[PDB]
Amino acid sequence: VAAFLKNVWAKEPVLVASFAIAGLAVILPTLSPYTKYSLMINRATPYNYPVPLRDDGNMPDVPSHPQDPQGPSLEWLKRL
Amino acid sequence: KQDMPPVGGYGPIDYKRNLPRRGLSGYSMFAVGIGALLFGYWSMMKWNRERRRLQIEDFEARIALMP
Repeated sequence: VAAFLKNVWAKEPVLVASFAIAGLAVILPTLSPYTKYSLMINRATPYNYPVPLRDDGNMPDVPSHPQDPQGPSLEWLKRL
Repeated sequence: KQDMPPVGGYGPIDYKRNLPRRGLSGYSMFAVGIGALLFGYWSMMKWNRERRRLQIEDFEARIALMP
């Protein structure tokens, strides 16, 4: 079966190259950590309006000032 | 007395059949193909991600106004 890759690649060299692109395409999205950066950006794109809520006692976090360090940090991308 | 056949001066031209001007064969090809292909993918992620940065910038102006 070791020459089976060398008696068809010298016989029909078209679909042999297709199966190699069938390979190396399913496997790699589960491999490199550049994915889940695809997920963090695609969720952090603001379409709609972020409506604020009503305070009653608490206040667990996030006061009215927008430029305060009160929310998350997606600002790694601008530094990236 | 004025007939043809000359004393000398002959070639001939060849009956040969050859022009093997190769040509960067034998695994030297497929090497300039793959590296330049990933070079185009390397040109990505510095433009699409850059335009993605401007894309949030574009949507930023929409959300800041409209109260």
